[PDB]
Amino acid sequence: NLWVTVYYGVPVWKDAETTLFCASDAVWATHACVPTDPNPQEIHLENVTEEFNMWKNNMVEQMHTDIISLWDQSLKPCVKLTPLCVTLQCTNVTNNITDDMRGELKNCSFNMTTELRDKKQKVYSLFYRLDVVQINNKEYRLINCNTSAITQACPKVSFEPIPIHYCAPAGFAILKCKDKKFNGTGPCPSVSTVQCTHGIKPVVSTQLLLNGSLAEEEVMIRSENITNNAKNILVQFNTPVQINCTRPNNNTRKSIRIGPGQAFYATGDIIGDIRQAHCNVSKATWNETLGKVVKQLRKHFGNNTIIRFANSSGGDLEVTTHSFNCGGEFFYCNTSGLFNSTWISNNDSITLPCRIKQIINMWQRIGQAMYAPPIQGVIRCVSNITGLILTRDTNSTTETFRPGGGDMRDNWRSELYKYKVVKIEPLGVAPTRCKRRV
Amino acid sequence: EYRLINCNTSAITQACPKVSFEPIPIHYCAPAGFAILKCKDKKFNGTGPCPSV
Amino acid sequence: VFLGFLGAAGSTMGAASMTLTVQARNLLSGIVQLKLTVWGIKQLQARVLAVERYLRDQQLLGIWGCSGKLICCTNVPWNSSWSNRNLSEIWDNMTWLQWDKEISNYTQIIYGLLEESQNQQEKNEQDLLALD
Amino acid sequence: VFLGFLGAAGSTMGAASMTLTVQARNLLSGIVQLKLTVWGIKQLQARVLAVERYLRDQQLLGIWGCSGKLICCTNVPWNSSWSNRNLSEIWDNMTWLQWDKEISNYTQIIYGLLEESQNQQEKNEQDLLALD
Amino acid sequence: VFLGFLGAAGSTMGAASMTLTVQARNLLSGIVQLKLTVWGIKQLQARVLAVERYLRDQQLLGIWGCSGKLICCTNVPWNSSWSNRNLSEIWDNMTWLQWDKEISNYTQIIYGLLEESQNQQEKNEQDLLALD
Ligand SMILES: *[C@@H]1O[C@H](CO)[C@@H](O[C@@H]2O[C@H](CO)[C@@H](O[C@@H]3O[C@H](CO)[C@@H](O)[C@H](O)[C@@H]3O)[C@H](O)[C@H]2NC(C)=O)[C@H](O)[C@H]1NC(C)=O
Ligand SMILES: *[C@@H]1O[C@H](CO)[C@@H](O[C@@H]2O[C@H](CO)[C@@H](O[C@@H]3O[C@H](CO)[C@@H](O)[C@H](O)[C@@H]3O)[C@H](O)[C@H]2NC(C)=O)[C@H](O)[C@H]1NC(C)=O
Ligand SMILES: *[C@@H]1O[C@H](CO)[C@@H](O[C@@H]2O[C@H](CO)[C@@H](O[C@@H]3O[C@H](CO)[C@@H](O)[C@H](O)[C@@H]3O)[C@H](O)[C@H]2NC(C)=O)[C@H](O)[C@H]1NC(C)=O
Ligand SMILES: *[C@@H]1O[C@H](CO)[C@@H](O[C@@H]2O[C@H](CO)[C@@H](O[C@@H]3O[C@H](CO)[C@@H](O)[C@H](O)[C@@H]3O)[C@H](O)[C@H]2NC(C)=O)[C@H](O)[C@H]1NC(C)=O
Ligand SMILES: *[C@@H]1O[C@H](CO)[C@@H](O[C@@H]2O[C@H](CO)[C@@H](O[C@@H]3O[C@H](CO)[C@@H](O)[C@H](O)[C@@H]3O)[C@H](O)[C@H]2NC(C)=O)[C@H](O)[C@H]1NC(C)=O
Ligand SMILES: *[C@@H]1O[C@H](CO)[C@@H](O[C@@H]2O[C@H](CO)[C@@H](O[C@@H]3O[C@H](CO)[C@@H](O)[C@H](O)[C@@H]3O)[C@H](O)[C@H]2NC(C)=O)[C@H](O)[C@H]1NC(C)=O
Ligand SMILES: *[C@@H]1O[C@H](CO)[C@@H](O[C@@H]2O[C@H](CO)[C@@H](O[C@@H]3O[C@H](CO)[C@@H](O)[C@H](O)[C@@H]3O)[C@H](O)[C@H]2NC(C)=O)[C@H](O)[C@H]1NC(C)=O
Ligand SMILES: *[C@@H]1O[C@H](CO)[C@@H](O[C@@H]2O[C@H](CO)[C@@H](O)[C@H](O)[C@H]2NC(C)=O)[C@H](O)[C@H]1NC(C)=O
Ligand SMILES: *[C@@H]1O[C@H](CO)[C@@H](O[C@@H]2O[C@H](CO)[C@@H](O)[C@H](O)[C@H]2NC(C)=O)[C@H](O)[C@H]1NC(C)=O
Ligand SMILES: *[C@@H]1O[C@H](CO)[C@@H](O[C@@H]2O[C@H](CO)[C@@H](O)[C@H](O)[C@H]2NC(C)=O)[C@H](O)[C@H]1NC(C)=O
Ligand SMILES: *[C@@H]1O[C@H](CO)[C@@H](O[C@@H]2O[C@H](CO)[C@@H](O)[C@H](O)[C@H]2NC(C)=O)[C@H](O)[C@H]1NC(C)=O
Ligand SMILES: *[C@@H]1O[C@H](CO)[C@@H](O[C@@H]2O[C@H](CO)[C@@H](O)[C@H](O)[C@H]2NC(C)=O)[C@H](O)[C@H]1NC(C)=O
Ligand SMILES: *[C@@H]1O[C@H](CO)[C@@H](O[C@@H]2O[C@H](CO)[C@@H](O)[C@H](O)[C@H]2NC(C)=O)[C@H](O)[C@H]1NC(C)=O
Ligand SMILES: *[C@@H]1O[C@H](CO)[C@@H](O[C@@H]2O[C@H](CO)[C@@H](O)[C@H](O)[C@H]2NC(C)=O)[C@H](O)[C@H]1NC(C)=O
Ligand SMILES: *[C@@H]1O[C@H](CO)[C@@H](O[C@@H]2O[C@H](CO)[C@@H](O)[C@H](O)[C@H]2NC(C)=O)[C@H](O)[C@H]1NC(C)=O
Ligand SMILES: *[C@@H]1O[C@H](CO)[C@@H](O[C@@H]2O[C@H](CO)[C@@H](O)[C@H](O)[C@H]2NC(C)=O)[C@H](O)[C@H]1NC(C)=O
Ligand SMILES: *[C@@H]1O[C@H](CO)[C@@H](O)[C@H](O)[C@H]1NC(C)=O
Ligand SMILES: *[C@@H]1O[C@H](CO)[C@@H](O)[C@H](O)[C@H]1NC(C)=O
Ligand SMILES: *[C@@H]1O[C@H](CO)[C@@H](O)[C@H](O)[C@H]1NC(C)=O
Ligand SMILES: *[C@@H]1O[C@H](CO)[C@@H](O)[C@H](O)[C@H]1NC(C)=O
Ligand SMILES: *[C@@H]1O[C@H](CO)[C@@H](O)[C@H](O)[C@H]1NC(C)=O
Ligand SMILES: *[C@@H]1O[C@H](CO)[C@@H](O)[C@H](O)[C@H]1NC(C)=O
Ligand SMILES: *[C@@H]1O[C@H](CO)[C@@H](O)[C@H](O)[C@H]1NC(C)=O
Repeated sequence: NLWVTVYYGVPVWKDAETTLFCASDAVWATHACVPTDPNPQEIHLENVTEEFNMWKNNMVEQMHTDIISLWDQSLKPCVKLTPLCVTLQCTNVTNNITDDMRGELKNCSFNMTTELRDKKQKVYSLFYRLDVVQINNKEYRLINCNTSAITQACPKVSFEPIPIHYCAPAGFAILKCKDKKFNGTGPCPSVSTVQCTHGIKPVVSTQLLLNGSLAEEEVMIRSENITNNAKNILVQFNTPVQINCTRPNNNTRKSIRIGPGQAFYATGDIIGDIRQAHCNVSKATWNETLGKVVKQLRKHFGNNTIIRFANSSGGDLEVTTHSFNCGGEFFYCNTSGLFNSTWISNNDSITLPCRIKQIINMWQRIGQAMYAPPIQGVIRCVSNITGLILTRDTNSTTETFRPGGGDMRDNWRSELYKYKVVKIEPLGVAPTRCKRRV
Repeated sequence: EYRLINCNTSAITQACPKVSFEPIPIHYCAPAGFAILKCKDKKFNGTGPCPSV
Repeated sequence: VFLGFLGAAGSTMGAASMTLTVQARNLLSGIVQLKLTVWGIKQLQARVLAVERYLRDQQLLGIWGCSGKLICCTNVPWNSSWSNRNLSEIWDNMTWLQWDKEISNYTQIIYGLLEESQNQQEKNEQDLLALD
Repeated sequence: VFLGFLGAAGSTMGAASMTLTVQARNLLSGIVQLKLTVWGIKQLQARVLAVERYLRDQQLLGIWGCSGKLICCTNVPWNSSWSNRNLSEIWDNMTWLQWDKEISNYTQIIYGLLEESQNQQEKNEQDLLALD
Repeated sequence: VFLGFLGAAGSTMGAASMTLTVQARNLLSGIVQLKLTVWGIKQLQARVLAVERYLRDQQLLGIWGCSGKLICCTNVPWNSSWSNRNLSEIWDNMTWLQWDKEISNYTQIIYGLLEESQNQQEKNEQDLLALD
């Protein structure tokens, strides 16, 4: 007869959420974080299979709110720009006649309170017409002042995305499938496990995904519900698509001592190649990759349907255009130049017009706003487009797709789908032929 | 015309009239597993072996 | 042969029992190594939860007179209603995950007798053997 | 019969010993399950103090060679000065609370020999039995 | 004779072994007893680190089938390459600090066999003695 035998160290686990913590090397917000191991360990697990589900992966939720928390903490100790909310006296800026630049900035002046709380000083600064609005030269207002206060980001702190690793506490395991195929959820024939995750950069962007990871095999299409056009579609590329964006303005920073003590960085003068900031895209590369994407689409909609690509529905600029950070500066680009195509039934280069804003609102959050300091000198950078955030638009053939975003949990999820966290249960029992003596 | 010297560098805060600045003897302790070692050697160069620990 | 953490997870319960310690070590792990700040109380909380997580079950093994754990026998007989399979149908043809899939239904029920029967009776008895 | 947490508190020490485990479990309990905030570091502090509170005495039982606790014997004889009563006057006619009322006077004194005597001598001895 | 915490630190390893418990007690110590504030999370952190510091190694002694610690034997033979000295050259003529000075070189190496060999083999074996 068999008896109850007690076992400990049993290799079993249940899907469970706990509090994850970071790790990264030894700028943005990361210093108070445990350095990574010089030899991150892993182990493929043979005969071990189980389901993943990226759409209920609470790792995303934590990461999201943690990044937000970091953001706020990095701003509290910086200078508040409360006394900037004043009536502005502004005029057009006579760019090289006649007018290709459309101005876009105003030579605003105003009676400003200085360190000598008492006698004020008439000063001036160049502002983008996206930041200011006419009251009622003419009178203008900082747009934020009708919604909330605004804080100047410190000139020392940066916004450069840094690779972050996530680790689980003892008793919890980081599981990672290596299956090159994945529908977004279901069993994985090839499952491994790791100490911690790979370095993920906290890149904030809409519409287009930047500097992410690459997919293997073919282009990956992932969606909570492909047939439901109330949902959206994640597209992961196989090959990095280069994009090179430039701001050809060797401008200065006429910092103004609007104390007491604390200093404000206003916009000095704009000189150099007065052209609109824009992005350069390899056209043939875009066409080629887009085609590869359409192949996938064909595979989930039929071998006799029509695929069209267009821009967004419009509205809030933050959603309408492609937003991203380069070197502290915030760009808004008209991606109509990319998302304008079509496919049937079965250099060259592209220039994307961009705009610059200085007053921005993070993560759709209202109640506060952050002032970007102007960055001195010409700003230009390059990155890898590694995926798309697409939405699905008389429904028997032609379908139209367009870029979206808004919810930045989407961005984190586009990477964390490779991971899941489980809770180990060391204690188990089993029937064994054994009668225990004294 | 004169100016408070601090105003060109930063803001300034008034120390509370109740709080004092009198130095008070503080003792330091280590958590369990750690030991506080103390040489009693009247001689010491600033570093090196102590015959009497 | 050293396999690695959970290296035997994809094997039969008999096979897996070979290397329970390789797992045991990292069940508590250890090491790891402007105030507050994000992570400031998260590494705190997590590292705490690890300790609790561990001891909560370790104490049960303390109560279930074994202590010298990973494996130990009892004087509680196995009730046939708790998944009636043969040893070769169990130990030589089933993983630990597959095992739990079934037996998990009677977890607290089995714990009842483990928490008690023997622990109660093994003692008293001894106290009586100490009479002389 | 399951009585409940401290269910035997109002009985003789002999009777109470029947169900020490029912209490033992909840001596550490476990489970439980804008930053800071009131309670934010209080649940923290309390849950910590529980762990320390437990182990501080558990280690003593570790030192006092038993480990398989709730009950164990020693090789230290009882000094008659420590409340000279008969077994029936003690075990069959006194609660644990009433017991402490008296014996608490010699707590550290008794701990001295428990902390030592046997722990010292049981060993060495064994080391010597291992000679052959 | 009570010496005090680390009172035998300046003696031979043989002599020092007499009073290991006097040290053992304070390895975890216990007791100790506007928000945040300096010290507010430092006493916290420190007291935590003490608990972890302790258990991290205590678990190893749990794995190394002894538990009844301070001293216990194994079934692992000593490799002569690990500082080849005689017992009188070691135990009767060397402090623990001096000992570590040398043997520390093979710490993890020795731990390998302690973590395993016996722990693996002592068991199975027993399981087989339980056949009848
Ligand atoms: C801050 O800049 C504002 C303009 O942005 C200056 O406003 C000027 O303020 C004075 C006092 O309110 C106005 O002067 C008065 O005007 C009336 C009519 O012209 C005249 O009857 C009075 O004798 C007196 O001069 C002035 O018109 C107004 N300017 C405008 C454009 O409205 C203000 O002076 C500036 N402060 C600093 C310190 O420069
Ligand atoms: C933008 O508005 C600012 C005022 O808010 C204008 O500032 C003016 O800038 C010029 C060039 O720096 C200054 O002119 C120079 O002044 C000195 C002394 O008066 C003179 O020696 C030079 O020959 C030259 O004229 C001017 O004084 C300054 N005004 C003030 C109030 O400081 C600037 O012109 C505006 N830009 C646009 C396009 O209108
Ligand atoms: C994917 O999501 C889509 C939409 O979010 C789900 O589509 C829903 O499918 C059901 C079944 O075809 C439709 O229900 C039927 O609707 C008609 C009219 O409302 C009603 O007469 C029937 O009694 C029935 O409820 C539902 O309307 C349709 N929703 C929409 C937006 O078209 C689909 O079920 C989702 N798949 C997954 C696996 O959940
Ligand atoms: C994306 O590109 C499409 C064209 O491919 C742009 O379509 C434009 O969308 C707006 C909003 O639906 C239309 O404006 C409305 O037009 C009516 C009539 O002209 C007018 O009564 C309204 O006051 C309003 O302006 C506009 O006509 C339409 N253009 C065409 C060619 O149909 C859309 O603006 C583009 N989005 C981005 C962000 O540029
Ligand atoms: C992963 O699961 C596979 C089955 O899907 C397990 O395969 C087993 O692997 C071992 C090693 O290759 C085979 O054992 C060898 O078999 C031969 C003939 O029976 C015997 O001569 C050797 O002494 C040895 O036992 C075993 O037959 C093979 N099983 C089958 C179905 O092919 C593997 O063990 C699994 N790994 C885990 C960790 O459980
Ligand atoms: C609470 O204290 C009361 C006394 O104040 C304890 O009463 C005892 O209760 C038990 C159960 O009813 C009685 O035991 C039974 O007695 C009869 C005759 O002696 C015997 O035939 C049965 O086998 C059984 O032992 C006991 O006599 C009674 N004591 C007295 C003084 O009446 C009760 O045990 C206390 N509870 C706690 C948890 O200690
Ligand atoms: C500190 O180190 C000193 C040596 O530097 C150790 O000295 C030893 O002290 C004991 C006690 O005074 C001596 O033991 C006695 O020796 C006599 C003759 O051998 C014997 O008749 C007694 O039964 C007893 O053993 C010992 O000889 C002396 N050693 C020497 C070199 O003089 C002392 O033990 C050290 N303390 C620590 C804690 O290790
Ligand atoms: C600043 O220049 C802009 C053009 O760059 C002028 O814009 C005109 O503004 C009025 C009022 O909104 C409109 O009636 C005109 O149709 C606008 N013109 C165009 C080209 O859109 C504005 O008048 C200029 N201000 C100054 C003082 O001359
Ligand atoms: C706060 O100011 C904003 C502009 O900075 C106002 O926004 C306008 O809101 C109405 C209603 O949604 C729209 O018709 C306008 O097009 C918006 N303007 C822009 C710039 O987007 C808003 O009305 C202001 N609130 C207060 C109470 O006046
Ligand atoms: C763009 O992504 C490509 C991967 O497709 C990256 O390629 C790496 O490029 C460097 C420089 O040539 C090589 O050292 C690496 O070995 C390349 N990787 C592979 C996979 O071939 C490139 O680094 C990416 N750029 C950005 C800015 O991240
Ligand atoms: C769409 O038609 C293509 C052929 O034009 C089909 O292609 C097959 O796809 C599967 C999956 O990749 C392969 O197993 C076959 O070998 C492919 N055939 C050939 C000719 O390459 C695809 O099955 C079609 N889809 C529909 C729904 O019928
Ligand atoms: C959408 O892109 C197409 C090219 O893919 C653009 O097509 C141009 O359309 C105009 C109007 O019919 C013609 O004058 C051009 O010759 C067309 N170009 C070519 C390549 O055929 C169209 O302009 C684009 N729309 C957007 C808003 O940029
Ligand atoms: C801030 O004010 C201080 C005086 O309160 C200025 O200090 C002078 O600095 C120069 C350069 O080091 C020295 O030549 C003077 O002797 C300093 N004065 C004293 C009182 O030490 C400093 O220049 C001021 N900064 C600003 C921007 O004006
Ligand atoms: C094994 O445990 C089962 C419950 O898991 C016990 O089942 C009882 O069996 C008897 C006989 O069929 C019935 O009278 C009871 O109603 C059953 N209980 C329930 C919960 O269904 C069985 O008694 C147990 N065997 C041992 C030896 O205790
Ligand atoms: C029992 O412990 C008591 C102290 O609790 C010891 O009492 C000593 O007894 C002798 C004889 O009466 C006196 O010389 C001492 O002065 C007493 N000590 C004190 C503290 O009063 C007694 O020795 C102990 N018995 C055992 C066997 O050790
Ligand atoms: C004792 O351990 C040493 C290593 O610390 C072992 O050394 C090996 O000895 C043999 C014979 O000289 C050599 O072939 C190996 O290359 C040595 N290893 C190294 C690391 O130098 C020795 O085998 C061990 N003895 C026991 C019984 O295991
Ligand atoms: C993209 O290339 C495809 C063929 O691969 C072609 O059908 C389409 O016209 C191309 N687009 C561009 C802009 O040339
Ligand atoms: C138990 O296994 C034997 C063979 O060893 C088999 O005959 C019997 O069917 C097995 N049990 C079950 C419930 O079938
Ligand atoms: C365990 O029982 C639950 C109902 O209590 C049931 O949902 C599940 O299927 C059961 N598992 C087994 C193996 O029968
Ligand atoms: C011990 O109990 C006996 C009866 O069992 C009694 O004769 C004696 O008085 C008791 N002890 C005390 C101190 O009285
Ligand atoms: C314990 O002794 C203390 C004095 O040390 C005294 O106050 C108390 O009454 C004593 N208890 C006993 C039972 O005598
Ligand atoms: C071991 O000690 C003996 C004396 O007991 C000695 O003869 C021999 O030299 C010692 N070992 C070493 C390595 O010398
Ligand atoms: C231990 O070996 C290290 C090199 O691995 C060396 O630096 C040190 O001297 C060694 N100690 C012994 C006692 O030889």
